[PDB]
Amino acid sequence: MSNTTWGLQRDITPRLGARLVQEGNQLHYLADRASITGKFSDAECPKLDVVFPHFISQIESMLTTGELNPRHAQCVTLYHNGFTCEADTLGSCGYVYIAVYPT
Repeated sequence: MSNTTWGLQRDITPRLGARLVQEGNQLHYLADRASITGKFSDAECPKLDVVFPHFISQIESMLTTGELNPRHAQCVTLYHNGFTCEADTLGSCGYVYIAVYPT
């Protein structure tokens, strides 16, 4: 599976899904768990690549403050340059599930 059960249940399309690995307060990207559902326009692609790293930092920052808790499932909605990102640990104590799509 390139997607995740949680990611397959998202509704908005197109979307970029990924399950990141949490080391301390650092989120690691794993391509084997990254996927695109639907399709982004040629214009959105480079744009999405620029906003992705910003969502990651936002999320790492939320794990430090506690807003995001590895032990408790709780979804958050983030924004950045016309894009939205839903992120949730699902209380996995090690993973952070995300979905990025146009607002």
